[PDB]
Amino acid sequence: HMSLTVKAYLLGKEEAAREIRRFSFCFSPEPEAEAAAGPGPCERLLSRVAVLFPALRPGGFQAHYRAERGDLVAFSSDEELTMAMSYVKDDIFRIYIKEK
Repeated sequence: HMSLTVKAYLLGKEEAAREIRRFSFCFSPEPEAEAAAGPGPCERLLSRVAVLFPALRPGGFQAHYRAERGDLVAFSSDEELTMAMSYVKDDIFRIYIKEK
């Protein structure tokens, strides 16, 4: 039932913030149980970022998240999401959006 706002940062050519948008997410593991054919959180988030950041391709982009070291790690799997949230202690998940 809990909620979690995910902040996305658009990066152009000079890695400069192009557009900023956020969306309310559910603390749940996945939206569906039958429809879900493997993924869940990743496919869900990547879905919003697309409709939220129409400036680039719909599915032609990779979301990079900062790690314990700070470096960027292009994630694209639910297993990677569950870990990304492990870093942030608050209810805000920040990520770096980049169009392929």
